Amino acid sequence: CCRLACGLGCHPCC
Repeated sequence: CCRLACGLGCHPCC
């Protein structure tokens, strides 16, 4: 999971 990069096709965010 990604925190800030979660918006780059990486969800859900942690």
